[PDB]
Amino acid sequence: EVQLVESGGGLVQPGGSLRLSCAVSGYSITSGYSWNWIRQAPGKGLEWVASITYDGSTNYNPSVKGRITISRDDSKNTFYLQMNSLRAEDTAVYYCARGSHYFGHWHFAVWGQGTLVTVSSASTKGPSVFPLAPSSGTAALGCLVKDYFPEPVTVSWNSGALTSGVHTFPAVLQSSGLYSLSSVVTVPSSSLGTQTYICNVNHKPSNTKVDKKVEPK
Amino acid sequence: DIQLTQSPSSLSASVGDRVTITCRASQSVDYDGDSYMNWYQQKPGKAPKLLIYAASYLESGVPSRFSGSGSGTDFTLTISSLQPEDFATYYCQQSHEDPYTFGQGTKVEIKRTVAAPSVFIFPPSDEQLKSGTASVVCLLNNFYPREAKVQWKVDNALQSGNSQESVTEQDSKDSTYSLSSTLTLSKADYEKHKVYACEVTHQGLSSPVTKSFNRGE
Repeated sequence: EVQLVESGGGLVQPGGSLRLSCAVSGYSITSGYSWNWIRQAPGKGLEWVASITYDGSTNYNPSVKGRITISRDDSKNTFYLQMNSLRAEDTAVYYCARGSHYFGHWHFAVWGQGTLVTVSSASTKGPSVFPLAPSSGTAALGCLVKDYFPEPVTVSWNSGALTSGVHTFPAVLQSSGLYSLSSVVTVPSSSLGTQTYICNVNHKPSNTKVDKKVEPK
Repeated sequence: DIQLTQSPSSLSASVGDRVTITCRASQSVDYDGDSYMNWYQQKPGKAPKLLIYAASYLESGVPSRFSGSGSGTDFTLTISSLQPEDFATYYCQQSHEDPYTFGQGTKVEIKRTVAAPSVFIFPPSDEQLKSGTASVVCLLNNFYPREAKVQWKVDNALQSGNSQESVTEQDSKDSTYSLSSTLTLSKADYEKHKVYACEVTHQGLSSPVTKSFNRGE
């Protein structure tokens, strides 16, 4: 099965440069008709910015032309995106995507997971994880991920074993300039003694990974 | 460039109903008998998923309730019968010429029966109080519609300007929403009071439901 895995996202200074990579597995990069980069910013939908065909022909969106370079490395089965002179408007989730050999080519059936590039002059900051202890039927518990920058933070429960009833709320921007979110889950009250609940928090921009157990106070 | 405009911008349809989304291109996307209009489905946190290519061809693996039609500048995406898992933002995309452009997106929500929220209140953890800040969280779980009002009361005193709300996306499992309200206070301000209440008013609730606790009890 073809998989596209992205890396290189995170915080970049205004006027700095980004370097993203899209590692392709289960599929040879030389076999795709084209490999593309597509970014998604809030209020701007989706925007195609760059492409490279199987013969090495490159093409770019005029809205970014002059500060963008898409390249390829067949030996590593990876293609890259390079942008410089970054502006705050370049803040977006960047996707890599494969074109088609059929029906006009430039539609995309295979996508990466997307990585968020934040163009800001502020500093990175790791979050603090606090428990939302249950009261003691259906019980509610969760974790509080407070004061981090920039986005994103991923939260799972019991290394992915617990997914039912999970609600990870979108982050909110506090007046201090730092983000904060919480993740909850509904569990039976009779399970509060016996079942262990651990929220897995990950903030890659600060290299902060925390496993916090939530138990009654 | 070719600009795509979708209509409507959003819609809320009863489950099982027929859904029609239109896309108008500023120029024709026809070429040699084919129409190069494509449709994507994007669910929260996921990359866009290809549904339709060349205006009317169904991508492999996509349920047959999705279909596309149209030619030239006008195109239609049809869901024959809306299912709970079809909650997403839908995009059209032309592949007739570069730069390959997308529509602004159409958010599709499932209209279900009115459901009351399960209200839970969480006192600040002792681990957080050591840092000098208190966060009181009030959870509204699995309700519909998305419209819910929450207001805090600290010793019968209505709070204002010290809370933030975050709403989840519609859950495909039951077409419900979840809301969290986070009351942020300083540790000193938190220790000077006793009763912390969360008052919730919703359409599915005849009388407003209030959950509270006593600090240190």
